[PDB]
Amino acid sequence: EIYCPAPPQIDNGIIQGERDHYGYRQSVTYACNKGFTMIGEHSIYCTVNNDEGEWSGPPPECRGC
Repeated sequence: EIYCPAPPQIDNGIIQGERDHYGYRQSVTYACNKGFTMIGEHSIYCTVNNDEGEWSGPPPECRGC
């Protein structure tokens, strides 16, 4: 099983129930902290190409206020 690199953390937001390992097509969901507005995708998933794991795209951003 190919594993993606650890999902990226974001400023003023969290990963909902982060797992130890992420495999093909497994997804990580983000949530912004109280007072912050999410701008971007609510979640990203593990893409697997040429035997290397890679996240589908960048994590969302949490902008304040």
